[PDB]
Amino acid sequence: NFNVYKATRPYLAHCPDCGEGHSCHSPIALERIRNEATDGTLKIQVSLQIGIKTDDSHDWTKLRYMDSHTPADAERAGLLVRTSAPCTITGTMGHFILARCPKGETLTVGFTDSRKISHTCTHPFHHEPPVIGRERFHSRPQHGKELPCSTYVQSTAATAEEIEVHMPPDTPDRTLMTQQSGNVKITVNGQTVRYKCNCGGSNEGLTTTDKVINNCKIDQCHAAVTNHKNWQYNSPLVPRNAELGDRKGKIHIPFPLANVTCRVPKARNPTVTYGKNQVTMLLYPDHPTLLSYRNMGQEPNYHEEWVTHKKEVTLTVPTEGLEVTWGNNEPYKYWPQMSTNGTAHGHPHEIILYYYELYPTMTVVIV
Amino acid sequence: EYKTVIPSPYVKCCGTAECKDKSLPDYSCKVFTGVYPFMWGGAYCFCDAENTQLSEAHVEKSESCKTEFASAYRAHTASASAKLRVLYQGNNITVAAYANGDHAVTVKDAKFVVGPMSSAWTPFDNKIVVYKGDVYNMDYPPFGAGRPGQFGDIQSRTPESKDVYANTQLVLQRPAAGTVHVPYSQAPSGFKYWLKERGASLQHTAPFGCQIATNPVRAVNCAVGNIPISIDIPDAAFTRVVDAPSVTDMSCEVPACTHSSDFGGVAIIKYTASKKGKCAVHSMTNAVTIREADVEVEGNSQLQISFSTALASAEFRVQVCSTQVHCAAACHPPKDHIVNYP
Amino acid sequence: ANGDHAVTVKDAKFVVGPMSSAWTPFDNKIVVYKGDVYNMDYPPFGAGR
Amino acid sequence: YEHVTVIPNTVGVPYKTLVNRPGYSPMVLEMELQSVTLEPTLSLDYITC
Amino acid sequence: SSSLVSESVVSLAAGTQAVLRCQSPRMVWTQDRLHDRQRVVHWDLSGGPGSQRRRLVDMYSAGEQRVYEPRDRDRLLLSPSAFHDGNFSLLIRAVDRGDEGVYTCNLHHHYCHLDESLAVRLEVTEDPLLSRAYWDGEKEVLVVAHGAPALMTCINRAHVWTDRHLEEAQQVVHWDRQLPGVSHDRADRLLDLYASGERRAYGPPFLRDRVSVNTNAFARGDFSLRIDELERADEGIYSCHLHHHYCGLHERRVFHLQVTEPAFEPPSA
Amino acid sequence: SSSLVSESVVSLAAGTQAVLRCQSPRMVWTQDRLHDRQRVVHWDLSGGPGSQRRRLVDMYSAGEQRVYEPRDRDRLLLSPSAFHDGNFSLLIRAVDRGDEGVYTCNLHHHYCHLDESLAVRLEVTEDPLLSRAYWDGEKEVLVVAHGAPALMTCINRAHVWTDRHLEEAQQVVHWDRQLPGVSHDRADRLLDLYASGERRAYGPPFLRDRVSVNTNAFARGDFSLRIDELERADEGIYSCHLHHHYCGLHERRVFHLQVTEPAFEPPSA
Ligand SMILES: *[C@@H]1O[C@H](CO)[C@@H](O)[C@H](O)[C@H]1NC(C)=O
Ligand SMILES: *[C@@H]1O[C@H](CO)[C@@H](O)[C@H](O)[C@H]1NC(C)=O
Ligand SMILES: *[C@@H]1O[C@H](CO)[C@@H](O)[C@H](O)[C@H]1NC(C)=O
Ligand SMILES: *[C@@H]1O[C@H](CO)[C@@H](O)[C@H](O)[C@H]1NC(C)=O
Ligand SMILES: *[C@@H]1O[C@H](CO)[C@@H](O)[C@H](O)[C@H]1NC(C)=O
Repeated sequence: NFNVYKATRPYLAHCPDCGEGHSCHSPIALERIRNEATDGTLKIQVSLQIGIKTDDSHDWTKLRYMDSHTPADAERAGLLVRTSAPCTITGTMGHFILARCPKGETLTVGFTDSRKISHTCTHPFHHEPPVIGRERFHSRPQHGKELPCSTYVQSTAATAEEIEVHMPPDTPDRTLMTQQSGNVKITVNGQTVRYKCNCGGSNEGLTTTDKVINNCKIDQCHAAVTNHKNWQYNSPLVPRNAELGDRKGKIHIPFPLANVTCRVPKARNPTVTYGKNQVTMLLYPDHPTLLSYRNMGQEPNYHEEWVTHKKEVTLTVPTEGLEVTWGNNEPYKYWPQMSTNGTAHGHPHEIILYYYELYPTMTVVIV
Repeated sequence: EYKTVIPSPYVKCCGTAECKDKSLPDYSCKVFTGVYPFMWGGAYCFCDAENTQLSEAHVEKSESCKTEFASAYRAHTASASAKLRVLYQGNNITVAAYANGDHAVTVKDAKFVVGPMSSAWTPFDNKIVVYKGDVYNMDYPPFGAGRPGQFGDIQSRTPESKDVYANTQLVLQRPAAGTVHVPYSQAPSGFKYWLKERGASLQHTAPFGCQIATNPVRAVNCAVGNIPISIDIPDAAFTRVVDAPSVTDMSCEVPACTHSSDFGGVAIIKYTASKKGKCAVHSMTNAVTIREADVEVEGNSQLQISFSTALASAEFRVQVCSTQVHCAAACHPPKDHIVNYP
Repeated sequence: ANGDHAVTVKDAKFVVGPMSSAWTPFDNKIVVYKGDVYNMDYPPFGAGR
Repeated sequence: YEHVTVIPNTVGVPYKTLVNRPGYSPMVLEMELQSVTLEPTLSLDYITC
Repeated sequence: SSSLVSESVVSLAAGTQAVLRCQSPRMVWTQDRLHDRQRVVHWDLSGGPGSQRRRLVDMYSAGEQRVYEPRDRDRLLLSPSAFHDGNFSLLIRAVDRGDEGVYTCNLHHHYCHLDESLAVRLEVTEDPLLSRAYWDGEKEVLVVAHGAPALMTCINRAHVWTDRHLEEAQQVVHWDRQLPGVSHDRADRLLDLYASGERRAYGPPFLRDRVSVNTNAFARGDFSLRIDELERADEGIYSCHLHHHYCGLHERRVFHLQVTEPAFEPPSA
Repeated sequence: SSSLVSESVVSLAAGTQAVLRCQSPRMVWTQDRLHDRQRVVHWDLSGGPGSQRRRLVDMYSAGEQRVYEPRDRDRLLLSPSAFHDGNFSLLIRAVDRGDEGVYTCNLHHHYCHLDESLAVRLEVTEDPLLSRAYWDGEKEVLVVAHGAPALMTCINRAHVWTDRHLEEAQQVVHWDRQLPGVSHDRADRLLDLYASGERRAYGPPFLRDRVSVNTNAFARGDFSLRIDELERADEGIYSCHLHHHYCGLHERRVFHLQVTEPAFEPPSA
């Protein structure tokens, strides 16, 4: 049941910043980051195969990894993905890690193999989830608007995506030859070993047994265990099958995207007061939220800003009304009026203050 | 979003390999001579002196393009449509007609034709870009002329096409000493960058309070201009003047008047009706508006009407059942400066 | 031929238009049958003769 | 080098364009139209049958 | 596909609002992951019809089995990875007279609200060579010697029981309409309802205004179609299609809506 | 459910013109309906491997039987309405010694160019008690008394042979493209070729300008696509689909188009 990884090998790579001051050759080396979700989850291309045994079983508590031409087995609870904290791991399959993780400028992975060592390595990754709606926040709220967004689903056998798996080229190991005072002792360790020498007699060819090669040193020669019986995928950190283009293979990359609906927090409803012709408004923010306003006349006169602290601002309402929105909630309309005091039908002149209320700055000009 | 597929580098040991023109969008190849890569056991090939590295790279479409994408549309002219509620014969009827002037809809034998819009104003320009909910007026670069790192750096005609146009300024650099990897230069994404310096959408900046929704894209409640409406009312709805009650010697007293948005005018009209029946009360002066359509007259009783006006001293004539009544009112300014409804 | 389509062939960029004249043989209202189009002021929807 | 030219809207008429780049031999490009398509706005008002 | 639930003919008068009832406790889902992926396996003990079943041991998906009696600890055992291949078998380390009775292996899906059970009769004898497990026609019978272990096999290889992906995301309600004259397969889709909240209306805007579903549809499992201002263009054969593809529920209900008959009409089913 | 005809992979160089071969003599048809509903029945008589066969009787669909021997006229009879129920049995009024041999019943449809035949060996005895009908393993053998009538049954009730609408009107050839990495069924429609001659192309102008089939494609039964100025968007899995829904012909050819190997290409299969 979903076993297409039957002939791949969880290859070992070169990780370019393994911590502790310097890079290393490591099995854990991540290669490709996926961050195309809006909501803020991460999909990771790693150099391993997780949940599959050496006999290609559905043992979903172990993991395969290469070390020194050995596919060995460790266990699934040792993984730690981190940027600034332990990220919440969600989906583990093969070369594929799905996790959710807070704000951070890096990304590292690390875990304990079968020889109790936490191999860790990192990359720089400027991870920042984008804002949703109009709000910067912390946690998933009680109640909010339901906006469209995108996330990765945990299905496995999804087609319409491909990578090409193939034959590994070679692996040079200088842990084989020993100098017998001019000779070398090429071992084979039950494999197929290529040698190449600056040494007469046996200079070229392919050996299958242990050899003793006369009158020429270790560094005078070459030793490389030539695998043929399994598959690695084309990594940009691995040398090619060094003759031509890639041998054809087929691995679909699982956990595809989908639309989804996600909750965004509502605003806190602010407190308003009404002055002569214009409005005043104190806002109650708790996480940084933007606020915008326009009018509905000919021009928009559009203004906006983000706010973090509680502010009291004034806004001039014209005769064509005003519109202000704040948070995810409903846009507040407002409309002016024929004021609290003017000057009614009175024995003095007592119209002109009234004749400011309708039409300020004009029609006193015809007076 | 684009995806830069960089395959395994072709390491040509002690000889010089040459890459040929293999047609792919933004196809990049560079052969670096004198490279000395270090592997597990030292240099990967024994023949050390003349090694060269063939670096190959190409850009292709991401799978996310099927879900996450922005579309550039050309908007030219809009077909207007309106929903009208009519209190016809004491009942609320809803009609839905195209506000273009050539869509007659007959409901309960009453033919409705909303005319053409007096103003042809539209808040949308010729070029629109849509990302699911928000739409933007943006002068996107033409197809096949995109610039690197900006909106339109990667362009395809449809989400399922196979050929695509790309301008990402990908130039391959010489790899570092010993480490086997494929370095490549700067490659920012214009689509992923546009999502940050996007600015306010048209939903917030459009004048006249237009509310815009999508799926399909539409502008709702743009308060611009006026609209002509023609009603071909059938003849069964009408009643002759003689069949309607005759009312006479009507007088009006206004105990309270406030020129405001709310029900600020109250008028008590004393009348004498000849018989029982319905009547259409109507103000003949447009500066004052009555918010009641039908009144039941009985005889020597009184009716109460609510009116709204902007004039402080409203001297106006009201025609009820073809009979004229003069009403003289004086109205005071209200207490509140801001109402939330126009 | 709108002035909004750059086409690259053999590294040569071709951009064509926009058309100097905006004239069109079609009026606002047309009626199309199987293979024939007619310029006709057809009666509106719900007001047929 | 960007060359801007204007040709009349006549199909089946070959037009010659002279590209004169300083320091290079002049190049003549031959232009031939095949078709000019005008795709109008398709908004179905109604059908009759 | 789908399975026919119930037929009715609906005759209503013009100007009224039709409400085509389509409710099912099996299409309920909520806009929160209210432990839908949580399943429970449990073994129960009874002693005939005149005894009370007792929950012995249960186990949540992605969890460890919990036994209720301290005496039975380390004695009644399940495979800790039971949910990988669906082997819910129970091994009794050492049996006594108090274990005699009918054991039921019960699988339960808290989201699908399905229960499945099998029975085994346990009787404790003294001779180990008479100890056997056989099928009496409807249940397994275990004869076990005192102090011997008893492995009662309970294997269910259905995909819902093994640790596959098991969250569908695409529970869906379809409202379909069959107009007069249109052949099958070419019926127009009226409404799409996804469990996630998405709704899709089809047709010109004048038609979309008249077709609606209640806003808490998946919250109550009520997807009843309300069409206001019944017109003759509302007549036809409507079908509500409930599809829960992963759990294998595929049902449809058929409603014959005709608007040509006053208040004298008799109801069907 | 389409039967594969032949499968190949085609690799050609960029800048060249592709020719995607799709040929079939069984798809030949012309614009006219010139005797499309024409079937023929014919009975043949043979006498072992070392004698020459003679056509005895033939008959066109909706027509009357033609006899070649004047003595056998009004003696060898088929049902004149044989084509309505597929009862092509032959009644011979009176048998003689010269009639011994193997008779073959042949049905042929000229539009699908199908032929189907079965043999029955007739042997004429003198004693009626030796008369039997048996199946020897691959053909019926009829033993008939001299002068008796013989009903040789030939019944084929397949829809192509019975008298029913029997007019095709919609054979279609499809050209499909499955893009690299893109899975099947959501493949872009490239070309529709209708038996009437009409073709339907889909897509932007960059694709439509390069895809064509010769105008007498179905006339010659050669549907090879010639694509000028090969672009990378042409690479992929093409499928030519011949669909004759009525005659039960549903065939496709699949092409893996790769761009490599200018003159060094191995032509697959
Ligand atoms: C999600 O919905 C949007 C809305 O049209 C659509 O474009 C996208 O393809 C959908 N994705 C999936 C996986 O259904
Ligand atoms: C018509 O609708 C308006 C909306 O508020 C309401 O005030 C009025 O009572 C309605 N008339 C009838 C007859 O229902
Ligand atoms: C031809 O017939 C088909 C199906 O009957 C129809 O969809 C199409 O519109 C018709 N085309 C013309 C030009 O009549
Ligand atoms: C089921 O589990 C029991 C242990 O509880 C084990 O002995 C048995 O072999 C398992 N069945 C299969 C088919 O593996
Ligand atoms: C075929 O037709 C003959 C008469 O021509 C009739 O006797 C015979 O019964 C028919 N076959 C069947 C199966 O009915």
